[PDB]
Amino acid sequence: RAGPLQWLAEKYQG
Ligand SMILES: *CCCCC*
Repeated sequence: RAGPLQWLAEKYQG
């Protein structure tokens, strides 16, 4: 992926 960002952003919101 384009770094461990998308899943962190998901983790933050939800
Ligand atoms: C996909 C990361 C942002 C979701 C709110």
